[PDB]
Amino acid sequence: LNREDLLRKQRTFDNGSIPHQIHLGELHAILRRQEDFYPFLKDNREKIEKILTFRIPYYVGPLA
DNA sequence: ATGAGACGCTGGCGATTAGCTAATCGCCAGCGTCTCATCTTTATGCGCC
Repeated sequence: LNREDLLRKQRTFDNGSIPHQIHLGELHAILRRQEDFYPFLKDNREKIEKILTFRIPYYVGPLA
């Protein structure tokens, strides 16, 4: 209780510190471990990586 | 050369039967962050028609 880790759930409030890099790492690992079977995700793994990596610049604004 | 005209317990109960806002108060209110830039504006400090 004093160490604040008593029965903590998984989807909690402290996840705001989690960067996107580790999710991208786990994504690349899953893709590389599954690209040896299916051809389409082996072909479009960099597309999915682009989906996760894509961030609209602040100077662009609305994509109207 | 005769055969119509003249019409009731209700009111005062109960007792069904049916139906409706209003006055008082309490509760309780989606919120969390960051980045990035962007401009202002203020406090003080310096100049004479």
